[PDB]
Amino acid sequence: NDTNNLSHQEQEYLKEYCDLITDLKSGDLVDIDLSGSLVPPSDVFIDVRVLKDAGEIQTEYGVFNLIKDSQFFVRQSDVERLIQQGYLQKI
Amino acid sequence: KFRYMPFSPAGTPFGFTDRRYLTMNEVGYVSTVKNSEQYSITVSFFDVGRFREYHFEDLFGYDLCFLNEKGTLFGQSKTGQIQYRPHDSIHSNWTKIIPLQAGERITSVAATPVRVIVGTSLGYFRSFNQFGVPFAVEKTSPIVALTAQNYRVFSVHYSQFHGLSYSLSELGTSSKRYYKRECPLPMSLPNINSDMKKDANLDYYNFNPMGIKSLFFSSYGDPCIFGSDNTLLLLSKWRSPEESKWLPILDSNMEIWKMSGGKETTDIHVWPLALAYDTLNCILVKGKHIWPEFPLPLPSEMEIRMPVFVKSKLLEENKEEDKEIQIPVSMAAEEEYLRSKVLSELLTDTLENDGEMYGNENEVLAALNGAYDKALLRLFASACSDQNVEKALSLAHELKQDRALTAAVKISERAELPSLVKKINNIREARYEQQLK
Amino acid sequence: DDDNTEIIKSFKNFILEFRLDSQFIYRDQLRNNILVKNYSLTVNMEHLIGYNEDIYKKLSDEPSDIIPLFETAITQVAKRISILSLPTFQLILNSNANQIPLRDLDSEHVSKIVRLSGIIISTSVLSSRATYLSIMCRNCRHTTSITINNFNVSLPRSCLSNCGPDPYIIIHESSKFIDQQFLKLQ
Amino acid sequence: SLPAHLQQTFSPEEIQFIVENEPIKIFPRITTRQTRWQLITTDDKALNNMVAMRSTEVVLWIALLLKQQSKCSIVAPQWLTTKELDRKIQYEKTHPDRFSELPWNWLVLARILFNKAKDDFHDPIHELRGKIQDLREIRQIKVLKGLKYLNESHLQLDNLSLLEINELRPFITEIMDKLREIHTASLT
Amino acid sequence: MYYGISQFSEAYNKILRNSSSHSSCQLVIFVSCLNIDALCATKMLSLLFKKQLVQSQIVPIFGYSELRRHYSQLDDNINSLLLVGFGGVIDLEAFLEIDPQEYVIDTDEKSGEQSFRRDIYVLDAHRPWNLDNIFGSQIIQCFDDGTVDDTLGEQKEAYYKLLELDRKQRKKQIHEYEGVLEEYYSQGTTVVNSISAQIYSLLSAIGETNLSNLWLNILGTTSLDIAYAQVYNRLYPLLQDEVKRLTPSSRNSVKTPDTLTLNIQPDYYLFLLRHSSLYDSFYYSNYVNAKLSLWNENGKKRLHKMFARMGIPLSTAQETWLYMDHSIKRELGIIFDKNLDRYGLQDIIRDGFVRTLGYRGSISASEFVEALTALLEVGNNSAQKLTNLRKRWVSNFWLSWDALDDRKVELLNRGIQLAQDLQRAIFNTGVAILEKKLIKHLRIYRLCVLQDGPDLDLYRNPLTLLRLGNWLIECCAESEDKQLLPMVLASIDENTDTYLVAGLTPRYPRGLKKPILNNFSMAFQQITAETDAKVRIDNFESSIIEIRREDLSPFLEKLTLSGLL
Ligand SMILES: [Zn+2]
Repeated sequence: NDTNNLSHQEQEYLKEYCDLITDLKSGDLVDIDLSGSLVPPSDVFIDVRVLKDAGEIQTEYGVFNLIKDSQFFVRQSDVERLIQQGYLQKI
Repeated sequence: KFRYMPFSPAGTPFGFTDRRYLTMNEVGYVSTVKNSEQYSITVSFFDVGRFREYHFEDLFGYDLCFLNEKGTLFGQSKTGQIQYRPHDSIHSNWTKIIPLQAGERITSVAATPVRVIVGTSLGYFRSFNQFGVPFAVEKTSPIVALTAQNYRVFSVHYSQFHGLSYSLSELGTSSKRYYKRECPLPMSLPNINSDMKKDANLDYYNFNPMGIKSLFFSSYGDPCIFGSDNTLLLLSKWRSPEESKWLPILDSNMEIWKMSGGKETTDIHVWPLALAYDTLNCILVKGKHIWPEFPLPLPSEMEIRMPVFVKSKLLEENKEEDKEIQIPVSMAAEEEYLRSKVLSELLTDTLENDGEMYGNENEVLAALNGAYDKALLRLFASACSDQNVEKALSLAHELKQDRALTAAVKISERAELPSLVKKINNIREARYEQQLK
Repeated sequence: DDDNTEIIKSFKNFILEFRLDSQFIYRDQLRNNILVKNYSLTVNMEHLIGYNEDIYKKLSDEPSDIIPLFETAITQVAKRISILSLPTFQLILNSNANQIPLRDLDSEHVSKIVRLSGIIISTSVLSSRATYLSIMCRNCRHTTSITINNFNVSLPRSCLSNCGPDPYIIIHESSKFIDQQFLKLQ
Repeated sequence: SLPAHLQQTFSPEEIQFIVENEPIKIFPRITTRQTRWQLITTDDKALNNMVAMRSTEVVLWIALLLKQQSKCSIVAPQWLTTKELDRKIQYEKTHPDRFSELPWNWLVLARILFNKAKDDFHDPIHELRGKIQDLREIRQIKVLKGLKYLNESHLQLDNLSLLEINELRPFITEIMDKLREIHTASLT
Repeated sequence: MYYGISQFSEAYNKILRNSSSHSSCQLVIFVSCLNIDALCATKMLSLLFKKQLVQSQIVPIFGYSELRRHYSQLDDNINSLLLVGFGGVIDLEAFLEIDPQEYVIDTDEKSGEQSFRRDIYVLDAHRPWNLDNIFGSQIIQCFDDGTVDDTLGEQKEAYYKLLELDRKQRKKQIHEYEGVLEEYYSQGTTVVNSISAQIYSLLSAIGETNLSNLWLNILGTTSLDIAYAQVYNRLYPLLQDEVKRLTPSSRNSVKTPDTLTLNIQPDYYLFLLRHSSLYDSFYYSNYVNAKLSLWNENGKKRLHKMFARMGIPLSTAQETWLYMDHSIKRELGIIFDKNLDRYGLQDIIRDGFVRTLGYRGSISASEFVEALTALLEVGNNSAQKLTNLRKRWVSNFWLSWDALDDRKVELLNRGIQLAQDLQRAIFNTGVAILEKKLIKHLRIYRLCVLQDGPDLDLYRNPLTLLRLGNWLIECCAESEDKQLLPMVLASIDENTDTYLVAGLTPRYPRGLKKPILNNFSMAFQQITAETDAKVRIDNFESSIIEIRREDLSPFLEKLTLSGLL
């Protein structure tokens, strides 16, 4: 915040709990990303290499063009989500 | 026997190597390396923000160097060849070769923002503007050292037939003014130790036959010098010739002796760099050779303190194995009061003539006055506890604030000296009248 | 006499100082072995050569004599990193020198370190060899001891405490032993 | 919700984060004294009032941030020198049960400064790396003796470092808890 | 536009100013794969900008085909772009669809200088340049070794006068300048300098010099020694001064696990001496094969004879060089002085740079570059297959890149293991070419074509093909005193049914004065412009071409019929 093994009560349960998470994540306390990373920030700037050809994409900081096996020198606070999604590696 | 040689501020010999430091100051340092029949020179800065470190090749074998935050000046003592390099690119460098008599050599060089100066073994002084236009020539004692800070210049001169001497001058663009001209210098000489000891440090004395380890202006333009005895001397009251006087403000040997637990770690040497207010910037060098090498070790910081202590007495007072020796509170308070007094006077003279640079130095002066009265109160209380009313009363005259005099009254009450309470209150009333007047 | 001490000192300083990047690999291995009661150390030739080629030269010239000195050096380090009793530790080696085919070994190779390969075809049962051993003197009934090590010994005949021509017998009741095994390579 | 490996303990990353909030002494190579820093979790005056080659005190994470670039140099702590480490090893050998009084962050800070600030020491670094190892080995012997006194009631420890405690935490607490359960079950 | 050595700082200042914003990726680097010097240069630059906190992207590129594609897709807020290792010979404004009017932001009323929203910077020592790039092309900004200013007065004049000119006088003038430019164009290729060397001068100017930078400098430079010996020899003295300058005091102190050193000492033109064995070092050396004819037994016996006279037992010469006995190791430097003369082999002796770090053992730059190259070559309907192959070759860029780090020596050892196998496989093809006498001796040039082999796939990569060519060229250079000729080498592929073709120069022996120039470029170009044949030209090195199976013979027929050879 795929389904076939879950029982139908569990299938609706998961949806209910997702609604709850986004309700907490919205409103007050929105400034801290409660579903974000739990590892303390070590460095501002990192070098990341391009693992999957997702093409051109948009993000809150800006726009990226993920040319397969190109390398970026960029701030971690931006690309943390793309690393979690799996388009990028830290090298 | 003595012989004339070149010098530059805090250089090093080559030693066994093909490289050396030419000079050092608060701004930076210069080094060079020999490459068969040519030399390579490198210029370093501590303000990495303000300046760029750079290098270039010398074919002529310069042996003289002088640095400021505008440029660097280079010279050759035998050939008379010289070069000046601004730090900027815009003003291109320029060179000249100076006449020399047979066997004459350049001993030192220095430069202000607009003046260039050269001195020789045969006592000739020559001067030029920042574009090499000659201004004047003069004949003096032979010069052995030079230094400058903005328009203020400080010189040292020596002769077999005229002794050791110094000069102080200010090359104002409004007018040039002399404050002292070849007046006698009380510095400690090294020759006896060089002639008798045969310590295998002879190369340093060949490299520096005067043994003047370094000299520079303070962070507030006071003239300062570091002696062959490893002591720091400062000239006070230079603005007033009937009051001008030389002051010994720090002995490095005494510090290492205490630091070692009262031991003789002669393997340790101190290399001075610059004076920042009350604190010496220096390198702590260990081993055979009493000067640093490459890559440059990091500097250290050390405070000045008045020479008051005695080794044997402090050993007796003291009596884990290297623990630094413990000192009587009387010595500590006495030294603080003397140090506070000297510091306050020098700062006061600076403010009286040149004002504040930054807008807060008066607060430091207030802190020094507080420390001064505080130290005196401890010494006063000791005299009262000894029941020496005469000495306690004499000390009470030297306190400044009535807060301290009130504390002295309480101290006298604890000492059960109503006579001293009376006489202090007489003094407080007299000083209150003087404050009312 | 002094050479036996300088060599031991050298291998002792080898174990205490060999870093590659930031880990003292032989100090760590020696400690981690003791915790599981494994008394041995697996040294690699290339690291020994990198540290100091002279030590490897001595080892390569006279292995029968020098291997025991390195083993006792290991024991002296093992005590410092674990005690504020232990047996003598076994030294084990790894190498990448050129393999010799088994058919080419000859009189030029006697008492040299050799690397080879083949197929094991037979294995003996285990048998007992002595390391620390105690002695009784038949006439005077004095007693002493000896320390064997297994590199290329017999009972002595210098009688002590006349005491006779061959008076020594073994006290098996107060002596120490180790395992030994034979193999065949084809 | 929270990961399984963070239910009862701190990871070494969090230990590094905790240590990074301490102050440290530096020499700056630039003057900031007359924009301004405007921090919200620390003092702001020190960074706004720097003068080149004048010693000053700042938090460690900013100190490492500056030392990343030319702008700064870090003074080593006084305990991190050959003389002091020699004395601490001698204390460790002399008193076979007490732990020597090293600071609570000694391991973490040593292994940060040796990586980020190898150039700013006065002693040769290849000797410090040996003496740190000697201290850790002796302390590990003393720890292994102490695990024979786990009991139903309590234990006292002194001068044991944060990272050293955190290394042992899940073992000591678990075995001690089970001894407590076995004992109280007989009372009830 | 071009800049001189005296003005590199200014471009650097302009770049820092122009690519300032943190909101976007304001700086992009385009780098040619399959070139070592380019690699090293890029490395250097990356470190510099890292220090300066400049957000940036690095993209490897194969060729012109890929270049256009990559250029096309660029965002407008990309204020600066760098072209490393290619492009100086071609009008860039013609190659791209450049209208300057689409990129001028501001025209300085005072200078007449047009400030563009996208600036293109170029680094390449290939010569001669496309003149527009220097003179006309304002967006294009290239660096030169004063070569342009020093030489090109008549040509500069010709270009401007010809441009300005747009009846007897007019005809004479136009003919004149036509002549000048025609004379300058169409001359054989040459490459004059090191990329990494230039950058090192800039680092010198800024004040960023250190051993990590100097070693990169050496690495880059070293790559030239095989092919453009002259260049290397020009550059070399500078390196000695730097190495002697930056090496610390208190030299020859005792080791420590942290001690790093860089030093000048002997090196030998022997293939990977400090790895494998002494015998293999001689046996696979590219120079020794030409000097002693190792493709046959009357050559191999000369090598056995040499070791027997030198006093080295032949069974120890084959031992791994690390484990070889210490006495031979220290006596080898004198043994060569007494024995190489009798075999005409004295050129083996020379000086080079060696580096060591802690306890892990020495390596020389000459060995390092072979490891790098090997990793480039072998690291791990028709258009799709071409695409897949070209994409695989780009991954090896990063497999090489990551081996420039002292923390990853594990990867470097793998590179060395691959280098040995590559040279083995090359030698086992060279002997077959010579023994079956497949070299065809045409009057104007030498022709060789591989129709089959043990595994012909290894020659599908350009680099490997070049290594084989370099083997054959030494053999041809020493086999007879006469007839220094151009050579053409080709290899078939069963999947494409296309021949990969390379055009190769002669060269003078090591021990012996203007340089020669590769003329195949113009030749290939002209036949391509004329021909019916199905062909490809997209490689940065124009000396390399591709053609379908049936069309090789008519193309070569038209080529030999041409006077351009
Ligand atoms: Zn007996």
